[PDB]
Amino acid sequence: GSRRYDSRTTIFSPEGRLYQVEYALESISHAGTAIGIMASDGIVLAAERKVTSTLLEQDTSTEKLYKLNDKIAVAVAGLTADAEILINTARIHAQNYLKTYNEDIPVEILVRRLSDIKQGYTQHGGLRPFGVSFIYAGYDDRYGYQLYTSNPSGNYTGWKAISVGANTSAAQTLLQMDYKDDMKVDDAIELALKTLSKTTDSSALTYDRLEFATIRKGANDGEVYQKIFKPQEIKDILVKTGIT
Amino acid sequence: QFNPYGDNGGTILGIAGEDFAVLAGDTRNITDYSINSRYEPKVFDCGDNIVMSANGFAADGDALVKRFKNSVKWYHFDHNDKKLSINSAARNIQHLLYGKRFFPYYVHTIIAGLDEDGKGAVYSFDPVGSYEREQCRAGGAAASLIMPFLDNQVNFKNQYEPGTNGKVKKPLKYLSVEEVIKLVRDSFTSATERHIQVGDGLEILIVTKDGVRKEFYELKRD
Amino acid sequence: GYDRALSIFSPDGHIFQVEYALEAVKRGTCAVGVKGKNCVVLGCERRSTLKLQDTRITPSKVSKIDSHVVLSFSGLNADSRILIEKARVEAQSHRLTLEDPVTVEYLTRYVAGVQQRYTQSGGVRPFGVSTLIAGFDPRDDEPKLYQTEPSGIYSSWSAQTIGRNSKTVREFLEKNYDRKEPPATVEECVKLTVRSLLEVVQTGAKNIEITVVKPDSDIVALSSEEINQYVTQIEQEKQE
Amino acid sequence: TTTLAFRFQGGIIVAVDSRATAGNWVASQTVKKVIEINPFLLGTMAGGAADCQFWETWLGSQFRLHELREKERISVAAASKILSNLVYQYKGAGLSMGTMICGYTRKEGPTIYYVDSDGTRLKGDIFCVGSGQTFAYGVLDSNYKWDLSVEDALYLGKRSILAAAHRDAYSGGSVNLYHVTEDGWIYHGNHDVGELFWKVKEEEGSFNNVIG
Amino acid sequence: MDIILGIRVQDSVILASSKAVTRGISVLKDSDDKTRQLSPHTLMSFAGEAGDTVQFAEYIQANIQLYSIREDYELSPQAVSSFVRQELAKSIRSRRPYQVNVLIGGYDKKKNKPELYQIDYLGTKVELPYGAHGYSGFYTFSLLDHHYRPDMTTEEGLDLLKLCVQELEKRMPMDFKGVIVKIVDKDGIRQVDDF
Amino acid sequence: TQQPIVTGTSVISMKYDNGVIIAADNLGSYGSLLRFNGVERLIPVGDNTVVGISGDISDMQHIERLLKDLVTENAYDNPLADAEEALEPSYIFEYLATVMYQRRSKMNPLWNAIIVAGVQSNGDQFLRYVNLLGVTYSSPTLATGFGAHMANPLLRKVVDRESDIPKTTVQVAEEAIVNAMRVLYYRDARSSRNFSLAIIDKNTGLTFKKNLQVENMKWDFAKDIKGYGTQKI
Amino acid sequence: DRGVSTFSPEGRLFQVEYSLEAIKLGSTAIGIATKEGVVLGVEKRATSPLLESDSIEKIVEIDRHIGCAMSGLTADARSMIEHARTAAVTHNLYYDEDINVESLTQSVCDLALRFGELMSRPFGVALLIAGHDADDGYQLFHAEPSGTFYRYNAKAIGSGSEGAQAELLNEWHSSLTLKEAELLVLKILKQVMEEKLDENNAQLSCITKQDGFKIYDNEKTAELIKELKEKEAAE
Amino acid sequence: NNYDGDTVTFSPTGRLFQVEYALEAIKQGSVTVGLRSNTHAVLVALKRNADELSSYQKKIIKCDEHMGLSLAGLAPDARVLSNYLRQQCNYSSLVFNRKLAVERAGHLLCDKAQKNTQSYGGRPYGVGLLIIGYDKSGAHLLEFQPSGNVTELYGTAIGARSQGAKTYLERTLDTFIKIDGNPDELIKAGVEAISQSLRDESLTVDNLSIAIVGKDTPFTIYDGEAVAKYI
Ligand SMILES: *[C@@](C)(CO)[C@](*)(O)[C@H](CC(C)C)NC(=O)[C@H](Cc1ccccc1)NC(=O)[C@H](CC(C)C)NC(=O)[C@H](CCc1ccccc1)NC(=O)CN1CCOCC1
Repeated sequence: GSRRYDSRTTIFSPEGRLYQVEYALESISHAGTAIGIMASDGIVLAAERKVTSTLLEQDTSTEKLYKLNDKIAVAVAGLTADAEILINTARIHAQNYLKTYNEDIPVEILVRRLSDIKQGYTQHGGLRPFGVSFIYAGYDDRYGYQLYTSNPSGNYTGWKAISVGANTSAAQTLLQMDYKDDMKVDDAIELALKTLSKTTDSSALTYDRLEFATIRKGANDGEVYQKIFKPQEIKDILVKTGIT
Repeated sequence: QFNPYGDNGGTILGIAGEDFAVLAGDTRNITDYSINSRYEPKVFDCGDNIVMSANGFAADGDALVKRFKNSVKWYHFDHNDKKLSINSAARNIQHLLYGKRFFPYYVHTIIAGLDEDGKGAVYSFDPVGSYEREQCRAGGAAASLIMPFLDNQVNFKNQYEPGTNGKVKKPLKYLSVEEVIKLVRDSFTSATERHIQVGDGLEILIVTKDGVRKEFYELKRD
Repeated sequence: GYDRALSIFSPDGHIFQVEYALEAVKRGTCAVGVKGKNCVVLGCERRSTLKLQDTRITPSKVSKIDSHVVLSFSGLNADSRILIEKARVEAQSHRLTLEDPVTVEYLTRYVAGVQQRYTQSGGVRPFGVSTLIAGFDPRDDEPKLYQTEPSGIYSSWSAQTIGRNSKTVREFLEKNYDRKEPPATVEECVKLTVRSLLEVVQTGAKNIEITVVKPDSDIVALSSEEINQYVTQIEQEKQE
Repeated sequence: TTTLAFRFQGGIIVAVDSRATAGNWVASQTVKKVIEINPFLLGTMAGGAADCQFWETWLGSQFRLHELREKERISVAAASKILSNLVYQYKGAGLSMGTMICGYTRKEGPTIYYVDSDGTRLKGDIFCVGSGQTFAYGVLDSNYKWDLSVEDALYLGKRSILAAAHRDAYSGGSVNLYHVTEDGWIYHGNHDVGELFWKVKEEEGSFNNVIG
Repeated sequence: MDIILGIRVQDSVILASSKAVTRGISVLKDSDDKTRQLSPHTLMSFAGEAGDTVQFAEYIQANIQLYSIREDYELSPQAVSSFVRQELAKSIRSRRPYQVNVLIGGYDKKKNKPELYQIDYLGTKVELPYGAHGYSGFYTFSLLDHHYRPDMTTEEGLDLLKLCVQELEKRMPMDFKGVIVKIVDKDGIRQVDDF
Repeated sequence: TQQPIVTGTSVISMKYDNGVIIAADNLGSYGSLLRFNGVERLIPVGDNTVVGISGDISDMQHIERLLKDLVTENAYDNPLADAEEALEPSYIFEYLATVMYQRRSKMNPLWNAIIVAGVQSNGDQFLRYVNLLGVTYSSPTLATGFGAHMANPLLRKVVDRESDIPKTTVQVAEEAIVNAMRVLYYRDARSSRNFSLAIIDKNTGLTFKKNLQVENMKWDFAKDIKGYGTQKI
Repeated sequence: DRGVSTFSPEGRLFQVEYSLEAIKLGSTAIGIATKEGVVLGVEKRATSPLLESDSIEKIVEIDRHIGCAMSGLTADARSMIEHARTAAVTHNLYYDEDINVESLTQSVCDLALRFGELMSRPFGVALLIAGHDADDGYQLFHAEPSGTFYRYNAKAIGSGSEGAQAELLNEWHSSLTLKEAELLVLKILKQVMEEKLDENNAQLSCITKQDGFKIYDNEKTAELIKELKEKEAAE
Repeated sequence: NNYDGDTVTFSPTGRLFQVEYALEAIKQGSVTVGLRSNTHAVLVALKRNADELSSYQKKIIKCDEHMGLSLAGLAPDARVLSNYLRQQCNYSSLVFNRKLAVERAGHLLCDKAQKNTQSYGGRPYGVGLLIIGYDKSGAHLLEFQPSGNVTELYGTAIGARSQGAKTYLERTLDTFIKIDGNPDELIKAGVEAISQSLRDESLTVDNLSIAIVGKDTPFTIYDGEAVAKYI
């Protein structure tokens, strides 16, 4: 029958590894680098677009950074189509929680449920896993500003600063060098860009090959604002830090 | 609107002795004021020295007897031809009846036989499965006529020893098969006189260690 | 639905998928359980290749199933969440129907049953996880420590360890633990647990987690400084 | 029916009548309305005869399965809650059951639970259930003290059923007595009202409404 | 089931609930506690159809306790009330709805404020300074309109509550066998034994 | 839940020494309207059984199809389909009796009263009744509807008990049936003059008589009847 | 790969045959039947000395009149026992009587072959089912994952089975007392066990008409071990 | 070779190997014999044991008062098929008040075994059956094979060394067919037939298993001291 053609996506190797999860991670390692840095008064999300063409519409484009709700956003590394499936689920899960408890969903709860979905694809169903790694950047009134990451295995962990996708090894060393705990947002903006500028496979880092976003308490009195940077706003912040 | 139940009349009677047990029932079948049959048996040998009758709505009665007879058959297959004891049969019947708790079998069921000590046994059931072992039970249309007579003559109720100032009760004792059949025949002739749905014929099934015997007697046909 | 029988027998009578799940446990960070006279202590390793971590929000290795029972593990982290969730639900379900919290034996038996079901169900692979379940039964002062594994077998232990280099720390416990006289106090029990982990860990900084469970739902997690004091004390006695 | 059970110094007393009716037709005078679930648990039956008899028999099978699985006798609380959760699933379907789960365990001590077919579950010291519950309450309450002796408690339970058996048209036949201690339940006989009424009238001097 | 009351004051929430359980012409019990603790700083009283009440209350209790274990965190009274309302709002369009009315009294530790929510069996939620279910309201609301002040103490609230129970005992047809009173504040939940 | 629309009235039958006789009129009524006149309500199954049906005609036609299909199904992989393993009356009845009770138990009955008449392989006479409720019974004489009230009394004067069966010839038995059909025409408002009759004998086999009529009627005395009491003209 | 319910060229089911190999790796279990009762004994086999041996539950009660011992992948036996207990209690509910030992065994064995592409694989555990009923008296059954069961006068399963079975062939007779049977299980267990036999690493049990199914204490078994050593030295 | 992985695959020469491998399981099974006259039908079966301490595996199963079979191969598969026959015999009784014909019993088994040989996932039955019965057309004997093929015979035998008993019956055909109104002599002929398949072992009291059905004889099985007459 059909047994002949089954890849058996949810099995162990003799060494106790999940073949498909490992190979999905190998896929993600070729994707455009995405960095998250958490400061005391906000969070930065920076991501490098995959080899841009000059005739690509840049201003009305979204590849790396996505908004889950008013208080939480994600940076993507891997297959975009796979990520969008998971993003719509996460958006719905956030609205279910709000409808139930009349309170915005805590960041970890959203992350756990999204990570639990990925886990399911590795243990049962016989389907391939999602070839996606997320960086979650968000705020709630329990833990404040938070950075998380999840990968195809469905395992998630918390971070002060983290990178996913390409050149994470080199990127994580640079972040570990210059990062400190009493850091501000504006400093973290500079660190994010400087790190990409050195780890990039491109000749020079320009405005048209980047996506940028901040989550500050920079609004008026005790409330959080999400800023997804416009092209011209990235051009200005790139000049202001002296990269171009 | 369609009504799934009907009344087929008739009446049944079970008495237990020391080493025997009888299960009697008239042979008349009716609907409203018409006679359907003057001889339609409703007391059945079900095997393993168990006799059974399910009086009331005959369609439900037949269905139940049919299912219990089948239950006995499968009991032999599943448990190495083991004899189904009267107490086990009763509990099984409860589950048959209660299985249709929310669309009941409209019948009064009575079974008879010998217990595991060889002594005579009679069990009786309501329509939804509640049961009880007794020395004595009448069921069906003329149950209300026959039952108090049985209390008096089988269990010696309200009878005291003469001259003892109503202080000493008449002592309980088992009845002979001869004496029991006398009481059955008198019970049914009396019920025939005063109940319209009872008559035509009487069929008694007697159960001893030797097997299952039958006796038949004519009843008034009006 | 996906039906494939993934866990099956081999010519030599082995179920490889179950045995390969044990290898995933062997890869996982070490975990240890030691029970004293009036307490149980759960110790856990944390690998130090991860700096720039946020320890406030990072999932803790020891999980509360109820107010009186805890569960630690070794193996795949994502898998462990599913078992913990099922256990926490069953814990509340038991209180609801029986009007009494679960015994540690019962909770273990349930978790072990779930693990077993995944070894002979179609379309699923076994859990790459072994657990140490510890606590105290309701209105009881006798300490309880149980272990489970992917195959589904479970058993009680005076002291036990699982994960990477667990055979080294089991060797340590086998000569250092006396059945006739277990650790009389909390301090003695925690020290023996930290000692056993120091055979394997590396540094006693932010690598060791300790959680103490006492009778009547009395559970607390130790901080860095409190654990570091045990590390400092043991090393000074060692130089002799 | 009339059934009662009350808690006191020396454990639990449980008393029931034995009548069964179908309208005004007295169908039986010899019904066993107490189920012996196990050596430490009793259950009383009032309402629909089949409903009570079937489900309390089913109940004893569930409790047997508990002690096989858990290697320990089931608690009175857990026992009563299995029954109450069962009937709650059938709520609205028309079950008619008024039951009392009575027993002793180490952790609980002597315990009585009232459980009925509309899902009510209540722990308590005194309960009377059935069509003649009010008649039993009248006698029981007015004579109840915690410090009753085993002998006096047994009699009060017996006398309360007799009172209801007399006045309530849908109660009678005979009285079945039980005493529950730390060591388990003890049966204290079947008492026919036919002889018991006159014996009580003469010796006690009560029932002056009746022609002697 | 009949009488359940609730009063929010300056620093606490006070719930009072009748002790009688009646069925037919018999008071089966006169010491019944018509409440369940959902969390350390949240208490829910209930009244309605026999069976439905306890079954519903415990089902909510189990769910909130499950949440507490999972997140190692206590839900706010506002969050708990919204969860309860949704469960009742589902229920009303079911095959057999829960016929239960509830009061949720809790102390929000983040805001340092007491909160009282009244929810009926339809899933109708309102936050109130004082609340009641059933026929009780027809006496107690007008009484509290007159005597209630927002800045009252817990002791002043208990006297205000005694004034309600007295009125009910005078004018209600049924004997409800007194009330069990419980207080919810910054230090948790405790029962007044002598009322 | 049904209500019967097009309906058929009485079916009557009895036993005699060597076999059984059954009869039923050829009318399909639509309430008070005597709508259809060519309706055959006796349906033979093989050469040894006749099924007579009263009640709803749409449900009768459904039952016809079931019996027709039963004969087909029995012939499948059956070399002795016209011999030892042929359909018996008792088999045909029990099948119908099963269906009738299953349909009543689903609250969707076949609104009929049925009488299965025939002869078994060992020569024994077979006659048994079944209706919408699944109720079954057997008797030397059987009848449905008005037949139960008017025919049975007349037929029981010939065969009152079991011992009267050997003493009753086919000539005497048919005479009683034909007489009963006349009485039903006098007194049943939903009956017709035309009817069918079937005899199943253990020796001569199945004889099916169509297009019979009620005859030798007494109507002459009507001319003498005037008014309703005190009229003289 | 290949189908789960496939036949070999010799006419055997691959998966069933492979499961039998798993059972050979399991710890030893022995059963002996007498006119005075049936005895069941097992090797506990703790993997490490720190493991509390009393928590090793390889002898199990099904009903008051039926007991059970296991060998192989013991985790697989949980759902088999659960089924056996339900079957036993359910039959008591439907028929107000104890269920026959043979009928119980047959109900368990019906689960065995309910696998394929139902559960994903056969059971990797063999069971010894011992009990008593009024009809056929004291009985001992061996239930395999093939769906087959044989009644036995005596039977050993597990790693030391073939060696122990040969010993049971010589030692068993129809007039064995219960005490004689107890010692005989201990004797044969001590012969095939790796580590030295004592009350902590071996467990005894029996079923009698009078007292029903009982697992022996470690104190009671210890005395039977001491009684066994003395009797062998006495000649 | 490459065409025996499952039952859904044909070989290049048009063979179903999984069905053939199931047939092989029957050859390994213990011998059983079937024969009949015009009045009675008899089953004789050699039971097999694990060792001297074990019981002897029961080979004969009752299906109805007038029908039953003997097995050879996988015993659990015989339990499944016999159970199906019991239900079909029972359906015929409840619905049609009719004893199920032995020929229809064969047709039903054939069609049940066939479905297992044409679908992916399932497997063929691994057992052969000898069905005897007495119905409205007299005594009958059937042979069932898990390929689906059912055959009506005067006499036959299946299992290991069944060729010896099958040859004997082929010689004795004219003799035993006319054993009418004599049960014991028809059994004697069946016992002498199965004896032609014995090697090193002989028929003992707890080894032999006999069953009979006929005109005025319900289906009954004889074991233990009840077969000592025929040794
Ligand atoms: C006191 C004595 C009365 O309230 C107790 O409460 C007892 C409890 C004991 C028996 C455990 N209750 C009864 O006796 C109970 C009262 C009752 C009756 C019906 C419904 C609810 C409560 N009686 C019964 O259950 C009788 C017992 C029989 C007669 C031994 N059973 C019936 O009346 C049955 C079943 C009724 C039924 C319930 C639910 C669904 C369908 C049916 N019905 C009949 O027997 C019908 N009838 C009897 C008279 O003869 C014609 C047929």
